[PDB]
Amino acid sequence: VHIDLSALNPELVQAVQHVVIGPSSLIVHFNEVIGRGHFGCVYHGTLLDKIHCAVKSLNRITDIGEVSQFLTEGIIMKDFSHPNVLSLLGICLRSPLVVLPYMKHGDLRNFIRNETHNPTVKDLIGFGLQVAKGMKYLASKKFVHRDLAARNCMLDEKFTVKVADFGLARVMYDKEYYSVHNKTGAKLPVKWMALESLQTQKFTTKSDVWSFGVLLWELMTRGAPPYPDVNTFDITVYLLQGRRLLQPEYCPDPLYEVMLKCWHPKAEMRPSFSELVSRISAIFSTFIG
Ligand SMILES: C[C@@H](c1cccc(-c2cnc[nH]2)c1)n1cc(-c2cc(F)cc(F)c2)c(=O)[nH]c1=O
Repeated sequence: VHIDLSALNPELVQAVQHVVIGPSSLIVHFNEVIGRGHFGCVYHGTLLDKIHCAVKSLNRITDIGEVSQFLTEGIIMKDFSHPNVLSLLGICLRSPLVVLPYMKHGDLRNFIRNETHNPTVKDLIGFGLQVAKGMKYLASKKFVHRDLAARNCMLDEKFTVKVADFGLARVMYDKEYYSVHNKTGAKLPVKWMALESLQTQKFTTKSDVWSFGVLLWELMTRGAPPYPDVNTFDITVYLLQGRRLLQPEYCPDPLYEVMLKCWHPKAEMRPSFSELVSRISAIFSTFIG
C-alpha cells in the first residue's frame, strides 16, 4: 500500500512533522499480534528514541480524505498528556501506522473476563474512576471519543487504565461498522451509543457520558456483553421505550444510580465527566472490599 503525499494539503503535511516517526526508528513485529481489528491490527513493536511499543496498522483505509483525517487526528492527539489517556508516541506514513506505548495487561474487557486476574468489586470501581478521569481530561480538550467501551481501554504494568481506541472511531465514523448494519461479532459499537447518536448520528461529550455508563455496567458484570438478547436493529426502540441494562449482582446501589443518570433520554440532563469523577471518587473512598 502506497500513499501519494502530494494528494494531501501541503500545509497539513508540514503541520504533522512533529508527530512523524521515520521508518528506520521503528521495527514492527508482524507475527506478534496484540489485537486483531476491523480497521487494522495492533502488533508488538520496538522504537528507537530502545522502547517496547504497540504498533497499530490501518488496514481498511481506501481514500486520501481518510489519510488527511488520520493526520489531523495525529496533531490533536500528540498534545494529550494524562495518566488515564493512552499517549500517542507518533505516526508513520511510509500502511500508515499509529505508534502507542506498550500496555502489559492489554485491553480492559479481556482483563476483567480473565479467570486468573479476578479483580474485586473495589478494583473494578477503581478502574471506572480512572476511565472517568481520562474522559474528564478529554472533555476539557473538547475531544469526543465516539466509541468509549471496555474493549477500547488498556492497562499498563501498574494496572493504570488508559482510554484508547482499537478501531478508528474518529476517522471511520461514516463506515458501516459504526452503524446498525454491523449486527455480528462481540464488538457491536451500536450497543454503547447514546439514544440521540443512534437516531441522528450526532456524537458529543454527553453521548460519551452514555457510553461511560455502559462501560461501568461492563466493569460491574466483569465483561458481560450488553443487551445479549436485543438485536442491533432493535436497540433503538428498546431504549426509546425506557428499557435499560439491569443492575448487576455485585453493583452497589449508588453506582447503578450513576448508570441510570448516564443513560438519561435527554443528553443535557446527563452528568458531566467532572461530576462523574466527584461522585465515583466518593463511592470508592468509602468502599469496603
Ligand atoms: C492516542 C490513542 C487514543 C487515546 C485516547 C482516545 C483515542 C480515541 C478516541 N476516539 C478515537 N480515538 C485514541 N490512539 C490514537 C489512535 C490514532 C488514530 C488516528 F486516526 C490517528 C492517530 F494519530 C492516532 C488510534 O488508532 N488508537 C489509539 O488508541
